[PDB]
Amino acid sequence: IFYRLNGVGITQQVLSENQKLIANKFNQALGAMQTGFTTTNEAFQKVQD
Amino acid sequence: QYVAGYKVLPPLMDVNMEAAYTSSLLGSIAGVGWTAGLSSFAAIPFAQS
Repeated sequence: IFYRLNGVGITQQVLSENQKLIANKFNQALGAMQTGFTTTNEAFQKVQD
Repeated sequence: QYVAGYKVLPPLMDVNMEAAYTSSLLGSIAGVGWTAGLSSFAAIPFAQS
């Protein structure tokens, strides 16, 4: 993840100093869609269709 | 299209708005195509682009 974030145009300094907040953001992003499996998700609607 | 027993639905956008969209695209083509990554915007005048 660190190498990909370096590759998509983010400097290595902020990656080197801010691992905890980006880790929390990634964890929150992954956990958000766990309870989001409902009608509001378009891919879930396509699977049901 | 009325007497024969059907109808043609209006489009999802008005003409007026389609247009904006093309105005925004014309404003953004000079700027996005300078460096990879959609995060930043670099709307240089068209000649230097």
